[PDB]
Amino acid sequence: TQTVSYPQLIDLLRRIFVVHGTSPEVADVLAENCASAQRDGSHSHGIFRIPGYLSSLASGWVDGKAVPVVEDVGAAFVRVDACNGFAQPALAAARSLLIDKARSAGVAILAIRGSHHFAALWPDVEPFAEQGLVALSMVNSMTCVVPHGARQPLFGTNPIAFGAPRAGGEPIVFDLATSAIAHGDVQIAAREGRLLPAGMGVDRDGLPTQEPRAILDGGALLPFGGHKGSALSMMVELLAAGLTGGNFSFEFDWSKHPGAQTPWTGQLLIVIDPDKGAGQHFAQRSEELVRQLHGVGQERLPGDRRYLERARSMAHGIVIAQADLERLQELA
Amino acid sequence: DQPTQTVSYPQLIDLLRRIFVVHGTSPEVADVLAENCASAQRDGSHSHGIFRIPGYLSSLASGWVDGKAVPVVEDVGAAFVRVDACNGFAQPALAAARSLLIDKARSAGVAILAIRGSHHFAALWPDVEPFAEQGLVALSMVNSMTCVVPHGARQPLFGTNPIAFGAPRAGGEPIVFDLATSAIAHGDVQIAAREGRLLPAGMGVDRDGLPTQEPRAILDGGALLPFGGHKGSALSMMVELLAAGLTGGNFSFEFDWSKHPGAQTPWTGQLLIVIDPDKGAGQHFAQRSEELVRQLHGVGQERLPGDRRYLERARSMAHGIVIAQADLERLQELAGH
Repeated sequence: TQTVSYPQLIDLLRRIFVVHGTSPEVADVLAENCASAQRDGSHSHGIFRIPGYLSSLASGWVDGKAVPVVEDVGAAFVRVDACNGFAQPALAAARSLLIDKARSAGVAILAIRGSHHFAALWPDVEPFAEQGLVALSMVNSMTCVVPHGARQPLFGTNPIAFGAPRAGGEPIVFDLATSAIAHGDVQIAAREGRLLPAGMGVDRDGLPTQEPRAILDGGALLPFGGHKGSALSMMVELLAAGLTGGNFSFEFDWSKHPGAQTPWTGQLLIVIDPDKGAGQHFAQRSEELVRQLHGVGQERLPGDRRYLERARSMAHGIVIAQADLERLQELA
Repeated sequence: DQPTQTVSYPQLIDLLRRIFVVHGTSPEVADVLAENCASAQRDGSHSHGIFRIPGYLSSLASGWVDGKAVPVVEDVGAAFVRVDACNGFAQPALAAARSLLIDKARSAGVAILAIRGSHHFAALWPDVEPFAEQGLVALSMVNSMTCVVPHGARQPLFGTNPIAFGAPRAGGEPIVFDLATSAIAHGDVQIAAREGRLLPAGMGVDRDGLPTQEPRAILDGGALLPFGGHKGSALSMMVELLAAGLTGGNFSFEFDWSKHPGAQTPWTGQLLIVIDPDKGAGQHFAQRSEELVRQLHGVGQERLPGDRRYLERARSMAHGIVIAQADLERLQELAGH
């Protein structure tokens, strides 16, 4: 296993995206995102995703050269047509305007439509929290989750992410799928020949199963926390698709695009200046919550795992199997 | 068995209004709380219906909560409103800022209402429903008193911390959900303890951190578990940060009513986010949500979030609100009858 630096990995991935038809702008954005995921130990969202990115680009399913169109529609509202491109480039195109609105008006919404999101969600909220703002994001994906009480899948894994600043450390950030398990983890259990704990999914006949292969072979996933996670998943469909103008998780398919791996939906982001007109400092309040959490026994705070891995990567470099490095080099 | 009686929705509102006025609230506060409490009862939200009257009254009598507080509405940004509830209830504070909040939401596209120094002793869905009835999307969060053990922790810290959501649909009543981030709502634990029955397992623990189904064991030194596991705990933390951290109100563990015998209302805060889903849009949100409803029925989800309450609501308006004879007589006495 060879070791590559964070910036080295970025340049390598950027080359790959350029070679496969993305614009230089899109390549920069995706390379950094993917490399950041690897740096933080989010393997399921790191270099592991490259093949899926490229297979999706190959058919034109997702446009690696799309130019986001920003629409300033309100003192606290921004819409962006991702134009069948990735979501990250669209978010980047409107980020400055979004932050200006959030700081001026107190809160602002960014509604991205017609976008493909193939990464972790925490990278999208983290930057806002690093700048002292609170951010909430939702992205609906592709049909595979059975709504509570239903007999067939409808919702996507539909993740929700949240980021908030704290005076004494890195941002408090969490990113969770509303399904009981992430789709990527099901494939892993399948490859590793591992069974899943009860309640993660059902087979093609709608019967409970622990066999990841059964879930993948025409089966489906269940919502986390039963009716509660299901309600939250419905909210994600309504906010990331219904409000943005993008497709619901069931309003598109890959039947005409061999190799397509990305959902073609949308994304909602709500950015808030927690201290707008406040006689206190949110960051001090959150730091106190952290202190109290440690006090009752919670050793790890949401995000702690990634920050520790991040520190390791910046100090000793990112460790990657020579096999993967060579192929990435060949793709480059 | 306890013989029952029926009271119409308007009759119950009048009765509770009298109770609040007789016990020291301003007429504005009485109007707001009477309608809120009666609405919960009408919808079958038993944990937050008339069951809360005794607690409302003992909290008022102890001086813990100010029933005549006048909310101070603070216009702090084009899309941001804060309200100092002045140690009063949350609902009257929300009512005082409602018009301004809606104006900002429609004008700017989205707006936030940050209530601090408030007491919330009710269901959360009543707070988002009105916005959805008017074509807006609303999200709200409120924290309570400490009762939930964070994931991986040994002692309780978070409150029951519910999250509520309301959205309009072109062909029906608003889609609304109101879920506690605790495995079971704290209020339902109290109901179970009152009715002397056990709870389903896997929702709480006793003072020793051991599994229990006895509501009294949870209420007396015990604790509740976050729903769904680690994910529910993360959402509960978010509620503390949004309802208290951002508003200026106390976190669930930052208030003590030991000096106020009878105090039962959490003194914290509340966050509300109201959105015009169609701001600058080239489509209609209500049509999209109605399509989602159609698809949900198509895959087999017979009941949509909110349907349970709408069914009870219809039953209450048609046959009246069922109430234990003893409870009705108690309310009538409290009103002066």
